[PDB]
Amino acid sequence: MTKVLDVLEQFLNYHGYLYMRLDGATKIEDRQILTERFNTDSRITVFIL
DNA sequence: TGCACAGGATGTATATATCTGACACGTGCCTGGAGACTAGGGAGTAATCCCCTTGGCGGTTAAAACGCGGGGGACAGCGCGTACGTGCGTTTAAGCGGTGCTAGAGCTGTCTACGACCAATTGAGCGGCCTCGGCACCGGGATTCTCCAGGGCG
Repeated sequence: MTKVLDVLEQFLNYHGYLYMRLDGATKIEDRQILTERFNTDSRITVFIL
């Protein structure tokens, strides 16, 4: 359920990590970019889907 | 001579007998009130089936919702003048009293077409079905149609 996603964002934001969320509420243009951004070497530890 | 008075000669509200109009009461013939027989139309039930819901997750889209620029159109202010508002005298014609009529309005027998009421047939009209040619939606392309920037012109 999507109601866990916002709570998980408030948690990951509480502990201060670098994350990116991908779900049905995003657009098509921000999808592939958030993908390649995670695949390439970066500081993002967790990727929410 | 100038003056007050006693009585007639006219008004005038005042009180009395008199003329319509409308409320009030006493009838009798077309109405209602009521009694009995028929019966089909209304109250009641047994499936039924059939479309209409129950509850809520997500993903995504098209429609709803908000936000700012400003352009033009609503809108306040104000002067003008002629178009009705207001006030006179002069006229044509309706109101109304009264009249001689009639021709059409209005209540009543005859019968006779002629439509109300009831069996027998059916065929034209209604439930069921399954197709295809007209219809729905959109590309291609030409056509028009409005928006904006000089500039030749004030």
